[PDB]
Amino acid sequence: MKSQQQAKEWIYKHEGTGVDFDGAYGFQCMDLAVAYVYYITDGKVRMWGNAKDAINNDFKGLATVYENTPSFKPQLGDVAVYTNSQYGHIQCVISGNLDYYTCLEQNWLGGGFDGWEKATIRTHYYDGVTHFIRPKFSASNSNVLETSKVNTFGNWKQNQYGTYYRNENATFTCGFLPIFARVGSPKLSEPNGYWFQPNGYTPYDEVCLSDGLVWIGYNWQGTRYYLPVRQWNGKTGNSYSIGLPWGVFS
Amino acid sequence: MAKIKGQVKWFNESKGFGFITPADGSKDVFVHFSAIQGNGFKTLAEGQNVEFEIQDGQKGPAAVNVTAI
Ligand SMILES: [Ca+2]
Repeated sequence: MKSQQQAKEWIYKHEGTGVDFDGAYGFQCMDLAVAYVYYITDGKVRMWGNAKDAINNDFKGLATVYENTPSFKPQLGDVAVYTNSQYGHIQCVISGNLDYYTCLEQNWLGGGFDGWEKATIRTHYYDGVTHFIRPKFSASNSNVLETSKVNTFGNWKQNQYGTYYRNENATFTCGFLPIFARVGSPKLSEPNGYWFQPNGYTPYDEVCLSDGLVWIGYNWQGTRYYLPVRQWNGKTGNSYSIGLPWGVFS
Repeated sequence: MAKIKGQVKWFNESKGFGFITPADGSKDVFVHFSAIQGNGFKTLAEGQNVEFEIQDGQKGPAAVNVTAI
C-alpha cells in the first residue's frame, strides 16, 4: 500500500492529463478513480462498476467507506462518491473543510468522451457527494506495484511480426465492461471476433504483447481467439510496464 | 462522411451500456451511456432507430455521437 504523499504526487502529476486505462471510451470519471485506487493500493484493489458503484467494491481492508454527514471533513487522498444520480460521479479529494472541498476529477462537465475535458481540479460546496472512501495509507512510500512480477518483463518469445508471447495456464474473468475478442491473432486490425460478455470467463494458455495491449490466447468452439486484457506501455526490458486489468485473473 | 444507421440491439439502463447493430451489417457496436448526446436522455430503448459514428478502440468498436432515430 502506498503513502498519502504518493497519492498527493499522483493526483498532481495527473492534473491536466487524460486518464484512460480504457474500459469506456474517453476520459470518464470512473476511469480516474479506478486508476487512482489501483495505484495507491499497490494493485490490490481494482474497482468495478459505475462511479456510484464504487462504494460496493471489496477494498480488502485497505480503505474505509464513510457517509457524508454535515460534520465530515474530507481529507487529501479520500475518494468522493456521488450515489444519488443515475450513474453517479467520483473524484480524488485534494483538500477539504466543512463548507467545501477540492478534488481532481474527470467528466464533471461531460467532455470526457469527446476528449476536450481532462482531469481537472475543481471546488465543490457539497453538491451531491454522499460518501467518502478513505484509503488506509501506509506510513512510508511504497514501490511494491512498480517492482511486482506483473510489471517485471522477464522472458518472452517473439515471432517475425514482433509479437512477444509466453505460455501461461490460468483463468480470466471479464470485468464490468465487455471486450471484443479477436479471431486468430492479437491484432486490433483483425475485424472478426465476438463480444466477450461481462462476468464471462475462459481458461487461457498464451499471453501476448501486441498493439500496445496484453492479450490472452485461448480456444473456443474450434476457433483460436485473442482477447485484450490490459494496456502495455509498449516497452521491453527494465522499462516494461502494464496497466490495470480489464478483468480478474486466477 | 456519412453516419451509420442502426438498431439498439439491447440496452441495460442500470449499468449504462448496450449494443447497436449497424445497418451495413457489420460488427455489433458497443454503446455506452456517455456516448448518447445529452438532452435528458442517458437511456436508449431496445430496438430503436439510432444514427452514430463508429470508433475502433482497444476494447472493440464503440458507438459515438449516438442520436435517437
Ligand atoms: Ca476510459
